[PDB]
Amino acid sequence: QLVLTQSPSASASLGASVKLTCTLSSGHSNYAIAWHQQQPEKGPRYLMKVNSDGSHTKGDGIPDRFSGSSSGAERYLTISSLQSEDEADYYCQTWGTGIQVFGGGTKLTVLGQPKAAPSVTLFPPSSEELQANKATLVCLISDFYPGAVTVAWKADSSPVKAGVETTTPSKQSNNKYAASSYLSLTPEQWKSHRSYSCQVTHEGSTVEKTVAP
Amino acid sequence: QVQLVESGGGVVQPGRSLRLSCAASGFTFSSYIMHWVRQAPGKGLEWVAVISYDGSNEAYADSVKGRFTISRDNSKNTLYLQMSSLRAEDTGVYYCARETGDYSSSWYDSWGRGTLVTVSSASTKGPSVFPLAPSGTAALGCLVKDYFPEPVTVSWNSGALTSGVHTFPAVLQSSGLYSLSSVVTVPSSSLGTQTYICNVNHKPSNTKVDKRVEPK
Amino acid sequence: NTASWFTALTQHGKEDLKFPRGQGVPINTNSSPDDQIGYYRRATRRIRGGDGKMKDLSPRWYFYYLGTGPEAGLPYGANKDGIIWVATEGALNTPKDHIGTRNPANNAAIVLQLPQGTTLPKGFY
Ligand SMILES: [Zn+2]
Repeated sequence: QLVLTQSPSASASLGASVKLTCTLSSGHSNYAIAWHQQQPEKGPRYLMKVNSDGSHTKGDGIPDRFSGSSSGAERYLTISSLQSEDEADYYCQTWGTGIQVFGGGTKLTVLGQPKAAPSVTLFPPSSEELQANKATLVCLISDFYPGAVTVAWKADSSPVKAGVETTTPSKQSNNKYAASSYLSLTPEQWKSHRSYSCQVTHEGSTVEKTVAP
Repeated sequence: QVQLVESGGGVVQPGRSLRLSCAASGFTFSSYIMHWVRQAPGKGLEWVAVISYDGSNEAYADSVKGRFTISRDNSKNTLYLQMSSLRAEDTGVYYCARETGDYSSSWYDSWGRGTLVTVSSASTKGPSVFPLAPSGTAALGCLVKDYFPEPVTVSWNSGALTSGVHTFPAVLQSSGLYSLSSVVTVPSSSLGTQTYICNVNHKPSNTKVDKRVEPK
Repeated sequence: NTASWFTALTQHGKEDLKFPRGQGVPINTNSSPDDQIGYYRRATRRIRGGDGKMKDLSPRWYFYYLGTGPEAGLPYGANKDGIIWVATEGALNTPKDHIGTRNPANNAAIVLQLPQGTTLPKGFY
């Protein structure tokens, strides 16, 4: 019966501000909550306790641009001067005798970040892998924003689709995205074409790296 | 600084048992109530269990009651979760968390980094490691192929080389196995003077590989 | 005319309301600890569902101090369907005649608020 409701998503522009909402189930409109931030591929971090009178207590090291407030059964987290680092899932936590309760989490996306073109590095199969009767081409793609790419492989000039494994882009420590594409070949395939290419297209523009036996 | 370090995750067959641990440092362990929290892949946080200062009191989420226990070793600064009758829906990352010392409230003020628990019939498989030889700066790497489950740690020169290292997120292949690459960008003039070894650790399989990477 | 002094609790699952022992009595500043005992009584409204068939809505539960309201004759702890007993430590097992029920003509409902304990006993407890 003690339930926290959060909307699944929210968005606002870089440098602007956003207000996230947590709602307490009936009979608990007097409860305090805590806000937690979980950045992509990271564990959570305590942000703030919000009380029902609207007052709030930040954790240590939490910037002044994070504040909390309250009205009725609703608890708010307000983030101003939004930065890229603020993209995360935000969870509200509450508690009672014998119990500990979390909201479903709100994913925040921060619009209007600067475009950045991908850096692409293509490796041929190693001598050691070929001697094991296998061959993998490794296409590494970093430092791009936004985090959507298209990867296309070519044998000589012919598109190849089979044997391709490509990751979903994920945000890195520097707030740009990285992704990987692997092409599986037999060693004989590797040696019998003139070259193999990895083509990465991002926001219109395409680059292509090429390796040869 | 307060630190919580979870260990013991891995692959466990359904119906089997697995114990997790959390090593705490940077504060007086015995002064704080400690919690376990879990997160299935792509879902939210779910409270698991709580244990009092001295282990004399405890409580459990209904979803684990009668199957999981929580325990505490104050002399060794360690929190445990004994899991039994594991089901597929127990799969996920398990987090250690410290309850505030505030007398009147039970928010968490510190979180661990998490340990992954994989409830499945698939077997643990260690990686094969291949050098990615380099062509101002050159890029050289290590290919870490065909392992299960996540995660793998890569370091370089046993940790003494850190600047310029980028370890990429793994791909999940249609075979169900993972692969990843780690690249470090170095001065070209270093190739021939400096030895570059990547050190791969796949704890779930106790695989520990060091592969030298030399110019081609 | 009679009513609970408090607004209703909405039950969200299929299971009846449950409260930790010694909790469930709504907060009320100007109340004596002798008086912190009573029952919740379930009320269920019915409307047409999405298939046009009459269905139940989520039950609402209304608090009454012990010895007042529709079940003023029930002694504390008496088992009856749709009734949940709650009491705070130190409450007196006596009818709360002086509190009685709310006359909606003269007073709006008090927003029902429950205490918020710690997950495990801590601090002084
Ligand atoms: Zn409600």
